Amino acid sequence: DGVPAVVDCDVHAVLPSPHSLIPYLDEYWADQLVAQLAPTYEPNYHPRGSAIAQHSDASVDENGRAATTAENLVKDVFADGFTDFAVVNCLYGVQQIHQPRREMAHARALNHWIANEWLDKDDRLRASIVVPQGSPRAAAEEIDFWSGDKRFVQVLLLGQSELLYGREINWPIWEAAEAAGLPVTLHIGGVFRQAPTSVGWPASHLEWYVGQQSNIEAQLNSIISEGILQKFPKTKILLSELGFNWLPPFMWKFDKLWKSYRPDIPWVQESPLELIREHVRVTTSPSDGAEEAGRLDSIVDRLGSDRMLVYSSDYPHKHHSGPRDIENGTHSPELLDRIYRRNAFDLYNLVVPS
Amino acid sequence: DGVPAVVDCDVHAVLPSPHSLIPYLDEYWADQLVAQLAPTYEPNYHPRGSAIAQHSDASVDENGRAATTAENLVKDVFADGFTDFAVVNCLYGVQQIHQPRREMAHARALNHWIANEWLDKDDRLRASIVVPQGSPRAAAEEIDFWSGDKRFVQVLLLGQSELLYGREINWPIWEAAEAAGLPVTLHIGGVFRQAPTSVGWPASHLEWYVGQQSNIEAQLNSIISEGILQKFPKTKILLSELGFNWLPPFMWKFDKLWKSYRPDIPWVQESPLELIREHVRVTTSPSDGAEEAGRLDSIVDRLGSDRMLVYSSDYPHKHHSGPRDIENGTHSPELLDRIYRRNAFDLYNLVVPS
Amino acid sequence: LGTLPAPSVTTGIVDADIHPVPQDGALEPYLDDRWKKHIREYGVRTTTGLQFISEYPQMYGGAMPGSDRELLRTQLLDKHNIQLGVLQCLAPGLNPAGQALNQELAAALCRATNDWQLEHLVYPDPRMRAAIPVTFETPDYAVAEIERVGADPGVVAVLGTSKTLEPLGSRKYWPIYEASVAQNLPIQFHLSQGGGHANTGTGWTSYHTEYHTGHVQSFQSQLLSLVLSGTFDRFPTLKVMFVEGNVAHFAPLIQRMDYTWETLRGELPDLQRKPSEYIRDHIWASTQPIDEPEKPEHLAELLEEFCGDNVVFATDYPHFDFDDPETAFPRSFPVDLRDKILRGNGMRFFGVTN
Amino acid sequence: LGTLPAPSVTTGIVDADIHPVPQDGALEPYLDDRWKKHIREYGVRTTTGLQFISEYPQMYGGAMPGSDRELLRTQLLDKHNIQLGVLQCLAPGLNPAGQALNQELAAALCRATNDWQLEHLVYPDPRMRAAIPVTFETPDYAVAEIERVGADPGVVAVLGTSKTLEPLGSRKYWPIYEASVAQNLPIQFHLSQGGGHANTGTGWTSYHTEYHTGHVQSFQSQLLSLVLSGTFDRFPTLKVMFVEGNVAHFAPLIQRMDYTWETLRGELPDLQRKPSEYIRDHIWASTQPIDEPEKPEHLAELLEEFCGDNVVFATDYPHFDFDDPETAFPRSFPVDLRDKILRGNGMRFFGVTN
Ligand SMILES: [Fe+3]
Ligand SMILES: [Fe+3]
Ligand SMILES: [Fe+3]
Ligand SMILES: [Fe+3]
Ligand SMILES: [Zn+2]
Ligand SMILES: [Zn+2]
Repeated sequence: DGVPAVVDCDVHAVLPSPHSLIPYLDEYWADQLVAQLAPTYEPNYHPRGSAIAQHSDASVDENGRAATTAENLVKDVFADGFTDFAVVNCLYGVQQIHQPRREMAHARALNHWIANEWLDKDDRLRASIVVPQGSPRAAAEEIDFWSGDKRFVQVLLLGQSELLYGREINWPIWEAAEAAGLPVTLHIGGVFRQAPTSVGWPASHLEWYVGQQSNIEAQLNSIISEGILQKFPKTKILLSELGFNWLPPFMWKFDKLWKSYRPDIPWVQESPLELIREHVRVTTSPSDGAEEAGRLDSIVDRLGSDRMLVYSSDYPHKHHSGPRDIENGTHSPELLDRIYRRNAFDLYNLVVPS
Repeated sequence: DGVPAVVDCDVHAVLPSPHSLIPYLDEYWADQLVAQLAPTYEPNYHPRGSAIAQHSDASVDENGRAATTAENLVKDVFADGFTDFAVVNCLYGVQQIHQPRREMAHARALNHWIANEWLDKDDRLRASIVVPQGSPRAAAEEIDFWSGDKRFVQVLLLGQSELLYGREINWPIWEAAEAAGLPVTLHIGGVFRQAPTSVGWPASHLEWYVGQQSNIEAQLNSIISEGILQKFPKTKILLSELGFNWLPPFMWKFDKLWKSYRPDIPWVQESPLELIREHVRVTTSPSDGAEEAGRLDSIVDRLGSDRMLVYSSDYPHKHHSGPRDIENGTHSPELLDRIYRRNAFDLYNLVVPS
Repeated sequence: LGTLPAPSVTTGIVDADIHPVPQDGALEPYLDDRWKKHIREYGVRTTTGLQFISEYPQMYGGAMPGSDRELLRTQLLDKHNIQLGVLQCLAPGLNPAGQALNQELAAALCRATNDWQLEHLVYPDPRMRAAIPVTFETPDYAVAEIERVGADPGVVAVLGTSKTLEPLGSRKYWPIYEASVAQNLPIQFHLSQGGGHANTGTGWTSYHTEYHTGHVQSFQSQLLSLVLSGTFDRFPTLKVMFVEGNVAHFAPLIQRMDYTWETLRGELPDLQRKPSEYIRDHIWASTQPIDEPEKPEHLAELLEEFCGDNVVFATDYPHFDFDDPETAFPRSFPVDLRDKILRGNGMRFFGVTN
Repeated sequence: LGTLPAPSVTTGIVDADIHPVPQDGALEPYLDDRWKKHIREYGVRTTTGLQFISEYPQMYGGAMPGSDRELLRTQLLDKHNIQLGVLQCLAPGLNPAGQALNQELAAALCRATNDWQLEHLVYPDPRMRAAIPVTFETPDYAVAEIERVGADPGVVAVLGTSKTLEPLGSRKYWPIYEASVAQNLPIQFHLSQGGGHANTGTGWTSYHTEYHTGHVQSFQSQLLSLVLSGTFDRFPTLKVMFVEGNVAHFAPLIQRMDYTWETLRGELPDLQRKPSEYIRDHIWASTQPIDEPEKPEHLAELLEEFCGDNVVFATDYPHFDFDDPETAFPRSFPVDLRDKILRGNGMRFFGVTN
């Protein structure tokens, strides 16, 4: 046995430039990239100049950018000794490469950059597997490929996809994640192949960012209704940097409609209430107001489970509230112990090393 | 050997009502259907009251509708003895059922209705396999299922799909069609899961109908660029009720850009000009002005091949020009013989029976 | 029409959402013959490829002075002491009038419906008032219709749909708000389909659980747009109500909005207030279908967290999930909150003087 | 700015599409500091999830008085006797200004660009004139900009994009046409990306062959909309030109349009003329990139079949596929047709008096 470790469930590596992938590319794709004038798929999920991009306190490189080297990231994340492990997510936008073979090749190169330049440099680091979402069978092969490296602990998907993740064409990812024993995470961000809302394009980064919780409701309904949890019963889902306070009203409605419609999804024999409580976890940064007095206790209460929330700092993003400010929203030391240690143990099985 | 038969490459069976599928459904789906108040997926591709819906001369049933029984269809199509075989396409909108398992079940029921109520009633009839486009692996299983019945001669797809048919998730259909030895046809109509144009929703049926040629350019580019013809070298494609006069300017541009971009699709070593000429066929109704003096000779000339056009009447739709009016646009008996007999032989291998 | 008094609510209740059971030729005396012939030939083309139904049918929808009035009077109005029953006719007869791709047809159908509900339901029993359907996607026609009948005392609101081509805060719709504010009319947005995009921001839903739960998402996006565009800075008297898009979810959504705004407000410097501060004077919501938490005390908690003054009762009669003003609330529900949901909150929204 | 004469074309040629090689801080003296700070923090958010690039990069794009004028003068204007060179600046610096999701920013960037090309290129060398970019998706701002600078003689046209949220015949854009016709200005729509939907009507393209060939499709849909909505009945003096969307394909597209209209005209009874009859007075097209048939005589055939008077020369300097007025036509090309493509056809479109 052993004590489950304090795992920071969501931190970010920022790719300095598309040039950084050249060492990991075949000569074919390296030539394409050099010939293409090296276009960068830096996303707009956290605009580099916006207030959310990085903390004022953060260690920067010669261009003022945070989190482009493991050295800068480790120096900040672990400085106070509270965290034992950090799960690294690189959100460089390979999922937005429309050419399917180029998306495959840059995704594998990104994972190679993570292994050699981040995971190799510090054993307190873990990462998710970036996958070529545009070709699920190729994404399954990208998962198989890294399944042998236990430093890769989850499968990364964006909150917005081309088709909902419950659709059968997406099952190869769920199957491969399950065979690799890896949770699948959904992180805010999208492929942007339809308008990010059912009513069109949001006009500001702020509006887009708040509203992405809506796509996560659609993904959880797709995943459960289509049978992913019956088909792949050991699936674990983590929602990363997507809030959590929207979950209870969504869960209540879904359960109400499941009862009114049970014959339409007969494979779903447990209540979605229970399935979500048992299979979905959620990082705590941002906290979206749960950090205020009593609000953490209230949300757990409304959620109906103290096993869902897992700790994260979202380094290096700036939020209105800090990684450990959630303590001001609960009076229960037992709950804080589940958020820091016990809930993440369900995802990664990380015990405190020595 | 033998003489290739005159094959009418596109005629339609109109499903009288969703009730007509009840005999072919499992008790689960039959109950769903009866409980659902039997909602009809009659498409709007040919609005039942519009001028294109049916000829004034057509045989009708007790509700005034043409082509809802083999008896009415055979009575009109074959009346003058010119046609030896008709390929039946039922465009009932099962591809627009969003529930994926219900789409599977109604597609199989539709094929059962075609076999027993149309193919069984007259041996001059053939049909395409309606497939559940929303789940390509299930569409491949629907193709395998009917591959043993040689009366089913092609695989039916709509001109507008959810993802372009060259995308890898759609390869199970191409593979299954190739293993069954069946051409794949694209018929005008869509799943309507994005706006039917890259610039939004057309405001009238007329505007939608003319413009669907644009989606077919996108499908042919997707299919060729992604490698379908190298991966499945015996693939044959028929464009059904989609015009043909737009082909040459599309083929010239595609060839120009293929030369400027050959390293991006290295599997494409033949010219798209040649691939399209060798692998794509096109029905002749509507003729879209090719029936005017010299215009058939001109279009074949611009196409660069006399092997592409195959005869069709599009029964029972009304077009500005009739099934055999194309003769007024050519002066070459040899060309007319290829359109009536020889080109379709590449698709179906139908010789004149006795 | 004779003349009517302004609505009066003393000891009865407000019912925000009632769907008048219409009749077949009812609209024909208000349609010109141009559109009669046009509808006879083409139906009402919309955002589908379907001739009669919408992209998501109901799966069991159907049951059961003069026309339909006596049943409404005795089953609903008399039975529940309804002093203000707001009629919301979205189907001629089930797709919204305003959503017809032929917008001139759509305005003719909107016109025909407004003249019909006024003469046939409101004036014979002015306990009912009309929320008039308009063509939100063609502001010119919608302005013309708001001016044609909006000043009639039989009219208490302008009727729109939750799904739109652009988010409702977009300037495209500001002329409609300007006309509404000029007629002293509030606006009700009813749950709908269509609109021009998929029913979520990340793909089309599969099973009925995703479809019907997913309806709240469109509302989440319309609230963000309407608030963060500054629409309520431009129209400080505008009141809008979200109808049949449940209530509780708006509270954590608004909570997240403020939280994110604390960091990213710099992106929207013209926005005059903190985002949640616009709720009180501009955003109402109806109750049906009531949120059903596992612990029923969470219902009153969340309704107050949204805004206790802006929640309004509705039956949604005669739909299957219709709510009863007695049964709908749990028995610990605070009596003062329930009373103003039944009377005062709707009174303020619709402008009926205490 | 001093004063300018109207453009003059005698023995030189018209060049409809020239992309001024801009400079970095060039726009900063015309942007207020609000938008300077805003751009420094957020970039120019568009229809992507990408911080810097567009959804389809170029795969090799880049090469190489004062700023950039001398190179334009000597490499292009002097070299080819260009008496009317129409500047089309879509990138500040490569996504269109008007397509910025923050439309107020987009109008500020449109404003800054118009003041910059006028002062920096047109007035110093009035062989160049500007087609002024406006925000087609916010007609109010676009009207304001057409009124601010449209009457300046340095301005010869209004500049839009091929991809839009609604088809260009939609009433949403009629205020822009009304303003254009008031300023005696024609409108040019340049090939673009974005617009809010996928780059085809049936999904996103994969490889560069589909992407660049696919650009003609958006134009096919915009022609159908603009004609069949009756936009040219409402604005009988409106001239529009499709730019860099090749030419030849319009001829069979229009041919199909009339053919279908012969049957389905009843759907659009207010349409005053036969659809192809609007081409002569309202629809022009530029030549680059020239269509390259296998048999070069087909080029003149199809250009005449579109309309021989409405085809206008363009270089697209300095793009890689730029056309040379000498080399671009085949040597059998009819001399009279070529001469009016170089001079008269553009002269009529832009209103330069013979
Ligand atoms: Fe309702
Ligand atoms: Fe309802
Ligand atoms: Fe250009
Ligand atoms: Fe260009
Ligand atoms: Zn994060
Ligand atoms: Zn057909």
